[PDB]
This record gives sequence, C-alpha cells and structure tokens, in this order.
Amino acid sequence: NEDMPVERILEAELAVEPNDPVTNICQAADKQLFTLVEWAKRIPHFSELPLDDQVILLRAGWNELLIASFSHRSIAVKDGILLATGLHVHRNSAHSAGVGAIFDRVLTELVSKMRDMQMDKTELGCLRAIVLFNPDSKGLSNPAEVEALREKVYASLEAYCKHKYPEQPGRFAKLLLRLPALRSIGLKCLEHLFFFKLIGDTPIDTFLMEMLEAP
Amino acid sequence: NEDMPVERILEAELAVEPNDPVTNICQAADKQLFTLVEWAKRIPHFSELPLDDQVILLRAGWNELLIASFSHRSIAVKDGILLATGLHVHRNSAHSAGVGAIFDRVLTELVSKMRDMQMDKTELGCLRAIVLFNPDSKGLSNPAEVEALREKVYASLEAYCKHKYPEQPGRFAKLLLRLPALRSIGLKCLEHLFFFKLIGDTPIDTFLMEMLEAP
Amino acid sequence: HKILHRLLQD
Amino acid sequence: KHKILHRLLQD
Ligand SMILES: C=C1C(=O)O[C@H]2C[C@@H](C)[C@@H]3C=CC(=O)[C@@]3(C)[C@@H](OC(C)=O)[C@H]12
Ligand SMILES: C=C1C(=O)O[C@H]2C[C@@H](C)[C@@H]3C=CC(=O)[C@@]3(C)[C@@H](OC(C)=O)[C@H]12
Repeated sequence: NEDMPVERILEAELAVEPNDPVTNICQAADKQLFTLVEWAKRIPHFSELPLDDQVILLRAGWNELLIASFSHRSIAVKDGILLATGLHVHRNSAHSAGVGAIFDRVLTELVSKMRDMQMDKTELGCLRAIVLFNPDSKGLSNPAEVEALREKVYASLEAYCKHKYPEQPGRFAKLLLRLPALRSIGLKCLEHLFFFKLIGDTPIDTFLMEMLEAP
Repeated sequence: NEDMPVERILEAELAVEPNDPVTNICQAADKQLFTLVEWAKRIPHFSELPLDDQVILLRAGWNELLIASFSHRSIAVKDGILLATGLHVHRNSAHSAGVGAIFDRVLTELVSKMRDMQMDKTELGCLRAIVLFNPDSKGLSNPAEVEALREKVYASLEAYCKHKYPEQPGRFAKLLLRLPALRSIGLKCLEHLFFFKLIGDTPIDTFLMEMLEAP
Repeated sequence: HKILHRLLQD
Repeated sequence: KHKILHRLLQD
C-alpha cells in the first residue's frame, strides 16, 4: 500500500454505513445520496480533482454505486432487500408494484453472486472505487489521471485478493466481472426513475430529482 | 491451459476473420451473425452444451460479441471503423446520419483503448470467449456449467498475459475493464436497432431480424 | 428461433 | 446547474 491504501477505502465504507414500496425506495435514495457524497470525499485523491471533474464523476455513477451498496447490505436477507431507511422490501412486495423484473435481477445478478463468494467490505469499497474513477466519463477534463487512479485502485485490490484469498486464484477476475452486470442494472434502474417522474405519481424529493435533471 | 487453451482460442479467431450507412452497418451486421456461429462452434466446449443453451447464450451476447470484433478490426483506421463487408466508415458519415453519439463512443471508449494497449487477437478471442459464457443469462439450464467455462477462459488469458507481456502487470485487469463499456455500448446500440425497426425505413435481414425478436 | 437453431444443428 | 450537490462538495 503505497499510494492507494486498502484500509482507507475500507474506512470510508465503515464510515458511511447506516404502502407503496416504490415510494419508499425513493425516499431512501435521496437520503442515501447525501451520504454518498461524503463517502466519496473519503476516498483517496478524490478531493484532489477539481470540483467540476468530481461532479461529473458523482453524477456519472450514482446508480452503480448506491446499487452495489444495497446489494451487499442484503447478503443477509433472504428474498429481499434492506433499505438505508431501515425498511425491508421483499420480493413479493416489489412484484406487486410492478418492479419485479428489475428486483429479481438485482437479487439474482448481484446479491446471490456477492453473497456466494462472501465478498468483504474491503472488496466492496474497492469495486465502488473503480466505478467512481471511470475515465470514460464524459466531460472529464483530465482523463489520464482518473484512468491511472483506477490503475491504482486495482493493482491494490488484486494484491489484497492474493493475500487474504490465495486459495482462490480467480477471485480478482470474478469480482471485476460483476461490474458489467452492475452497469446493466444501473441504466435499467435509471429508466424506471425517469418514468416515475414523467408520470409524477411517485413523489421524488429534491436531491434525486437533481440527479435526474439533465446536463 | 489444457482444458481450455489460448492456442485454439486463436484458431477460432483466424478462421472467421473476414448506401445510407446505417444500412451498410446493418447488412454487415447480418452477414456477421452467420460467421459468429462458426466462431462459437470453435470456442471449445460451446457445442458440448445443450443446444437449448447455445441459443440463449448467443441471443443475449450477439450485440457485444460483434461490436467487439469490429472495433478490433478498426485499429488501423484512424477515425472510423472497419466493417466486414469491406467498406471503411468515417465518423462524419456517422454523424451526418444522426448516430454521431454512439459511433464516437465506440471509437473513444473501445477502439482507441484497443490501440493504446495494442491488444492482440488472442486477447480479443478471450474477451469474447468470456462474453459468450455469461451465467447471468436467463433461461440457462445449468447456469453454473457456464459459470465454469468463463472461469477457465479467464484463467488461460492471465496465463497468457503474464507470459507474453511480462513487463505488463495490469494488462489482465485492463483487458477486462473494457467489458462494462462493451455492455454499455451494446445496450444503447441495441436501442436504436429497435428504433430502425419501429420507424421502418432501414432494411433489416432475416437473421438480424430474428435477434430483435422478443425472446 | 428458426435460423439460429438451424445453424447450430449441423 | 445542480446546486445542492456542489454545495455538498464544499462541505
Ligand atoms: C435500484 C434502484 C435505485 O438505485 O433506485 C431505485 C430506483 C427506483 C425507481 C427503481 C425502479 C424500480 C425499482 O425497483 C427501483 C424502485 C429500485 O430498484 C430496486 C433495487 O428496487 C431503484
Ligand atoms: C455496432 C453495430 C452493430 O453490430 O449493429 C449496428 C447496430 C445499430 C443499431 C448501431 C446503431 C447505430 C449504428 O450505427 C449501428 C448500426 C452500429 O453501431 C455503430 C455506431 O457502429 C451497430
């Protein structure tokens, strides 16, 4: 650990930790986003990037990030998820409100897959980091820096995977490989939200409506 | 690298290797779905599978497998792609045709990056081989049997990567951190084709047409 | 998925 | 031009 320390990323993880289901899952999101920025502050070298470059990175990854947070928090629950809000959303509850298709996708695609490999908070805070340092993000003034910094977050995560889990050679690869699925789910998660607003049926509070409001 | 080898993973790559442009691409795109099948017959153990599975895997991964195959092709072309049909397609031709946004994205996000690291044909087959073996695919009979095969492939690559470019430690993860893009591009890429079908003025062939069919 | 199948059979 | 988030990135 010279430039990117595994622990510190993990510190930030520990540091940020906690009728119409749909309405609830939203109350929870605007609430989660507030806490997400701070989490981001807490990651090595994030704050060393101009605010504008920071805002594009946070706007760029709000879905993928909060998603994998709640997925991991859910490795405990049987069929369902636990909200930051402290409610539970069961599979039946979600299905009854028309959002089951996505719901099972999170649960099949992420939660069981995470849960199966017993992924630690370090490995979580580490992946979330590679999301945040997406150099492919649009409007990014120095793409070279973000890019390498991901080269840091990952040389660091690989090294750790070998140390803690040497018995399983393929741990590194398997973890990176839920990132495409993460991508996929987030985008599909976004659509739904535009539709809720487009309808205006679902109250959406200010911070959220903000991340839905265009650049 | 005996159960699943790079050596063959290269053969299966050598063997298949090749007026409103949104048409020229779509034709090229039909022509390709044919040769795609010949490739998948040579990426080992795909066939051994239940044929019911070979169908799900391919319907769900044609977008990304194809995009990735052309982008690789277009390392030479400066600011445009190299389609299998022989024509070269410039970014402006693309822009003038209303698809400036995603074409630029394939170039920036995928080709440039391919060129920057000089990604080889084996590295590509392997990334394709991984893509082909998606356990997340719904309706897969033994999703674990798939889960397995991606796991052997992605090992045989690291053995390569570590070997052939020993001065290049981050290569393996670098190679795999282009997939979430591949996915991302493929979804929006798909989003159009449905549009071109919906509005009805772009010719779409039988095979391409089969894939844009509700499961 | 008639075509896909046909190609995979032979 | 997204106020609250910029406000939250001062502190
Ligand atoms: C993943 C989500 C996230 O970050 O924000 C919320 C966005 C709402 C609109 C979205 C739309 C349908 C859905 O089910 C949910 C309600 C959530 O998905 C889950 C997990 O429930 C989704
Ligand atoms: C890669 C493609 C492929 O295999 O099929 C075609 C499918 C359409 C929908 C997609 C969208 C706009 C496009 O121009 C193209 C035709 C290609 O993408 C680009 C930009 O090269 C795309």
